[PDB]
Amino acid sequence: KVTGRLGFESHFTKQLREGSQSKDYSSLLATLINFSPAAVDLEIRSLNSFEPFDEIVWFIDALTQGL
Amino acid sequence: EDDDDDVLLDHESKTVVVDDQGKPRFTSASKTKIKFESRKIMVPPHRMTPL
Amino acid sequence: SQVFGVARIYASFNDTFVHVTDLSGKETIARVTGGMKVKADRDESSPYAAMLAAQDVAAKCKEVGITAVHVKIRATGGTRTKTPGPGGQAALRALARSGLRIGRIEDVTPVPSDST
Amino acid sequence: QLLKIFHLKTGKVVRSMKISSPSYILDADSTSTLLAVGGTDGSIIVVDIENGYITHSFKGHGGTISSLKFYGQLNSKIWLLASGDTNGMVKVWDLVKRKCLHTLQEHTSAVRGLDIIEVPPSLNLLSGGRDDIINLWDFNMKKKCKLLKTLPVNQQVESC
Amino acid sequence: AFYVEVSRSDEIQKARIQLPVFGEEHKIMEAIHHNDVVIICGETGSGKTTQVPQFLYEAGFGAEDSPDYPGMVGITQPRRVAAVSMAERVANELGDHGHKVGYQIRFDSTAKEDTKVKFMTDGVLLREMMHDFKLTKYSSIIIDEAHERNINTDILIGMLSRCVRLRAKLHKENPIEHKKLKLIIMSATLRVSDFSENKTLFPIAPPVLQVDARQFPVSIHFNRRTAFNYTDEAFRKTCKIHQKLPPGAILVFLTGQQEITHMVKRLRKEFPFKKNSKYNKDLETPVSKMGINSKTTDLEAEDIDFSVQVIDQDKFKSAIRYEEEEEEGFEEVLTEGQTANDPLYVLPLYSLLPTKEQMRVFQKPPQGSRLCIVATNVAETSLTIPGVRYVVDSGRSKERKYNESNGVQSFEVGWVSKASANQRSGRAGRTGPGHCYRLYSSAVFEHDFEQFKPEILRMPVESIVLQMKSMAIHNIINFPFPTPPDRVALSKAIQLLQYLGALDNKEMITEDGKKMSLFPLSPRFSKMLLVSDEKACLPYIVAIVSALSVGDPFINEFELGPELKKELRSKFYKSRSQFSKLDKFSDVFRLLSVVSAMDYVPKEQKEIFMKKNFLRGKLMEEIVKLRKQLMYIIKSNTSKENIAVVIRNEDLKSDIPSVIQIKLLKQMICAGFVDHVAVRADVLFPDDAKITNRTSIINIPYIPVLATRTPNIEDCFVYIHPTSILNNLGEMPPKYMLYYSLHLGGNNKTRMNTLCDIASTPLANIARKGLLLTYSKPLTGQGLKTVNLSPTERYCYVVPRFGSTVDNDLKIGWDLNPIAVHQKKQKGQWTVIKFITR
Ligand SMILES: Nc1ncnc2c1ncn2[C@@H]1O[C@H](COP(=O)(O)OP(=O)(O)O)[C@@H](O)[C@H]1O
Repeated sequence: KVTGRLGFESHFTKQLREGSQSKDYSSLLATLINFSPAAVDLEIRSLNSFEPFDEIVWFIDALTQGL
Repeated sequence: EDDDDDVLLDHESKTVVVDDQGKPRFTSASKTKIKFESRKIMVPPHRMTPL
Repeated sequence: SQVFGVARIYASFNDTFVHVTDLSGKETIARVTGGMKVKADRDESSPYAAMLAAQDVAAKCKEVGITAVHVKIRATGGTRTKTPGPGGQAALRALARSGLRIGRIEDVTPVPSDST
Repeated sequence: QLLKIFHLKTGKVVRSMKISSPSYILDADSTSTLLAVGGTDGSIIVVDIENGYITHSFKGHGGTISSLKFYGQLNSKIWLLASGDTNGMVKVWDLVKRKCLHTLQEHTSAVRGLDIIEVPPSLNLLSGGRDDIINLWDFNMKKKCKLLKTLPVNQQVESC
Repeated sequence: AFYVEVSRSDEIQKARIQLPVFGEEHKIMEAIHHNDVVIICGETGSGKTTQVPQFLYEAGFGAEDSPDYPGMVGITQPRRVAAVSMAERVANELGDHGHKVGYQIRFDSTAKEDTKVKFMTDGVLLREMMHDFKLTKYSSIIIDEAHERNINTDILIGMLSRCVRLRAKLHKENPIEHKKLKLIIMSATLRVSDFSENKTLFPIAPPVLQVDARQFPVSIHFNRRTAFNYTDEAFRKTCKIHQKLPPGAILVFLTGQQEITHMVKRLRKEFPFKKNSKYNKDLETPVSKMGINSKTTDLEAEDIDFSVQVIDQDKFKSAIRYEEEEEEGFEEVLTEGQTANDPLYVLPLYSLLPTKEQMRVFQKPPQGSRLCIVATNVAETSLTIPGVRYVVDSGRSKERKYNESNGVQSFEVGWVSKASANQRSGRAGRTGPGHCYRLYSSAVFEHDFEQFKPEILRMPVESIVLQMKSMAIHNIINFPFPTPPDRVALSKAIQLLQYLGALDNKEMITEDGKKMSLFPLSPRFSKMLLVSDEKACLPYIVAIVSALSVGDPFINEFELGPELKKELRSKFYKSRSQFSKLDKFSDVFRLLSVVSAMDYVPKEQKEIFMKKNFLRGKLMEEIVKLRKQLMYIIKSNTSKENIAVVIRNEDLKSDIPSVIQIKLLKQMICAGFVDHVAVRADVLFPDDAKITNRTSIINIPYIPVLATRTPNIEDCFVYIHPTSILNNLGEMPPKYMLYYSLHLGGNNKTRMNTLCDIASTPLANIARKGLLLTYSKPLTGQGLKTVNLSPTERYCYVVPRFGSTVDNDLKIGWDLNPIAVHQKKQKGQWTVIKFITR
């Protein structure tokens, strides 16, 4: 059944887009370390991988700035 | 916050108009049952009460 | 307006015959057997053999022009089984299915009055 | 099961219809795009072949249906159909008004081989048969009459 | 190599010497030898339509022996009647070479074998060029009468400029692997600078030439009045001409096939033959009447109805009110041997004629009978009639007229220009000193006849770029037109076609896009009439699109709105709340039901409903005129039998829709106007909206898609029009509304043209085909899980976002309710196939 207030996107990809426009990913990694591994797999399996590759190169540069 | 529910999915004539190259072209046809058969089978009167 | 043939379906042993005639009896139309469809010599009395035999007879008789068939089942008679085998019902089911109107199913198997 | 194969490089089954009776006579027009087919009961369907489906039904008749013919000149407004028969008759239909033009009961066997032409709407036709009679008619558009019989000694099949 | 020997007959040879197109042939062929793009600025009555391809065959175009030009020759008449008539003409002209001439008028016709100098049609060689972007075959291309500024001519030369550029570029280094391409353009006027000296069309400046002729004196006569029934005016005038005037044939410039056939049968009735041969010839001309060639051919200006026009006598006279017995042209004496009731060799000529009536113009009449043509613009520049002296002109030609943002869109017969009108009048003094009768006054001819416009200006750019996409050219933003339109507007057109589903995100046309491009109508209405062949809603939808295309029927505030005014406004509101209103309160069901009410009325009961329920007579009659024709058009294009369909009466008339059909037509008009949607501002800015019941109903702010949201308040905040059922009842407006267009009122409030209301899900189902909405990731936080079948399938549960709020550069957009989709994983992204019902 439906459920209201599920507005556009979850906080991982929202913070990823905000971090990519803000040139650092520190809060994104602070969330990503924090939340649960089942949820981590559930978001990281769907990273919107298609022809401009924005989300996936943002994730790779986020892990670069992480380690 | 009230969402509706809608699917939104997926006679004849008596004249002609032919073509620019001859070639006539008529309008549509009307629409187009199996049989009326019968079979009689006799019952011997010792299997009558079982029937 | 329909016209009538007569089936004369012969449910013999080791063979099955179907040949519709016009209802005098002289001018036979499309004699087939059970042998001239299957290729094994073991089941030329097959129900399947009689089935496609009756299908081919139905096609040829609709080609000629007869639409209904008074059907007459004959077993081999004599001092023998006196009663139709399976091939008779097989041909009957086939040409009752195959678009042909059926009339007056009978039994014309000969009865001996105690011959030899 | 009626099918049509486009003869060109697309040799696929373009259209496929389920006709009523097993038929044994077909004729396409002198032009293209008209195909008439009549079964072995009384039903003569005609089909526009481009966008292939039924354009006329023509229940009409009686008995199994013998040979038939079109009347086609390119860019006309006449478009008749000939419609022979087994019990001897010729029942001419048009295609622009879906009406039986003239009922003609005169023959004695299967009316094979009939043909339609005009000579100055005159439109003389000629219908042979398995009987030995070729029996041409004047065949006006409103009301028709007869002329000579001229009797060949054959069993005429497709008297062109 | 140089040339092959040609031959012609003696009388056509001396006719070519007598007509002045033989004088400039050597200078033209040397300009062709020295430059490819050659301009000719001739005229009608010269001979340049006929004999210049014969000059090209003389020059060696079509000669296999020349290694420079071994190719085909294509002559591109824009009208297929012109193509076949000039095909048989040059087949007569080349004579013993005359079997080398051919025609190709539709796409299904391919090249005939015996020709090397072949005629064709504009759309025919554009589809030829489309599937042959290289154009190996044709050594030359002849664009005649390109002065008309057709959309086909514009797209034609816009492709042909880059075509001849790339072909010459590949040829000039190597003649073996690449041949030349000689482009030869003609015209009737001399304003060919928009073809030659346009730097966007041609950075390289091409040479311009002339080769015009001579003309006998045309005596032009303008009438003291101007008649309403121009057919009866022209008929009365032409019976007086054939009764009293000296001999010389007649050309009657009139409008359409129906009027022309009526005038031809009336002229044959007035001047009949006793002879059976000529009587049967006129009978054949009256019998062979119509042809359409809907899809598998090129199209012309004989769609014969897309026109919401209307008329009256006070309307005509108020249009020509600047104009404030012995009549001109009635001067010369009737000659002996010419009876007043002479037989007349009458011939119709419209573009929808068969070939065996298109050849009968050029036959000499019986002796004692005078020749006569009743026609339209085919005999203006392409064709010319050998023997006319009197031409008589109604001054009205059927073309495209469309004005914007108000629901006026008509393919109507307007008023012809001054230049084209004088070009029509110049066919009078053509065989001798002739007489043109213009069926109006010279004050009318002064005022409402403009001097010098293109179809690319008269037609919407969305249909223009859809036409280019169906012809499969993709570099449209920088494509060389003579009048390149507004780049803002054509980018909005590409955006609109992406919104409607004609164009994908890589800009290639879809099948639904080609079925839109087949229509001679707007892309929005074409989408409507393509989609609504579902669950018996087509009479309702054709009534709605006919109403929006004809205009407002309701007499509402062009009048009142003390002792009778109150009762009249009260009974007017009662007529609103009567049979105009029974179904809902959205907006447009009244606009459906007033036309559904035109079935509940006998014909002699005609005036009482308009005069009671406040409807306009001519617009209410032309909507029920337009409905039959529009249903004919869309049934002809989408049904399985193209041409042979007919329209009966009750199926254009009516039935009554209950609930499923009103919500289905609601999503149909959503598919019509998917980018003219609007939201109540509580779901974007609930603080600025001030959502209360005592705010007036024309003050609850609405916000459109794709519009910029700057920190000013009233940027997107556009409001409801007073002429809806809101502002009349106004209880609580539903959140998502539709409009047709926007009109700014005097209080700087952009009022609307509101239509209907959707909640979430038919809006999503409509938008799915379009490229409006961008999906989210699968959202299964508290809900039920995504079920897969495969690594490329998905049964997930996603919220859609309408107005593309990803990287929000102020294009305002809103989310929808969550919906279950069925994805397919195309090329890295997850497109959607369908939805899932509950
Ligand atoms: N199909 C045809 N048959 C006979 N004569 C024609 C035909 N078409 C045009 N003509 C005549 O040829 C002459 C030359 O005109 P044409 O070359 O067709 O146009 P333009 O003057 O624009 O070049 C005209 O006077 C016209 O009457």
